[PDB]
Amino acid sequence: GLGTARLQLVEFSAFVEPQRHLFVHISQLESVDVRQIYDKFPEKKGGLRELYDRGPPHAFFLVKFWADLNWGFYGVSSQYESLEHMTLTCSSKVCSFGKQVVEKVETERAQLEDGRFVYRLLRSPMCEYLVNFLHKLRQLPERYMMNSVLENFTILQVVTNRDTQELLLCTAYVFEVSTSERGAQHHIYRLVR
Ligand SMILES: CCCCCCCCCCCCCCCC(=O)O
Repeated sequence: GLGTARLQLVEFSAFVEPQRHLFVHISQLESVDVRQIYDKFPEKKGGLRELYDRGPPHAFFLVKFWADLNWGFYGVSSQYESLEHMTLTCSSKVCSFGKQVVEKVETERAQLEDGRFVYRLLRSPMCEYLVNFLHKLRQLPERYMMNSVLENFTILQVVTNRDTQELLLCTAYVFEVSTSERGAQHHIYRLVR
């Protein structure tokens, strides 16, 4: 799924606890042309266009999320695994109208477990930008209006081998809102060119 030979995403979620509520969730394949989502991130040029150019291309993914905004502590939990012992640097950049408004950098050392290495980045506090954005968003009286606002909101996650600075995974995230009857959903795509 979302991964390479060196590093795979095992689980991703963002949630609020007052039993808890997942806005989005991935627990653990088509293609999309990165071309069409440059405007959605900064031309840093450390932004998407620049990163996809250094490579490698098989490390790049796009995820479309249909978030459940129908519901505290706001948290993000991430888990990766690999067969090699590594220390990871995880960069998350929140962008609004192609401009970066948050960058969060975290480090996680491998933990030996059941014949492989796991990397657990759990219950990291969600940035306040997002908490405040979510409280506004859930106020909109129509889902079509939430989707219009979310057209301009994206996240770019870059996971690097800290000791070698090699890119392991780069994931672009885009968002719409789901209904309550249908839960959160996602679709994972390969980014190509
Ligand atoms: C409109 C739905 C979005 C709400 C859920 C956001 C899920 C992605 C959050 C992870 C990237 C941000 C960096 C980690 C902590 C943070 O939130 O600052």
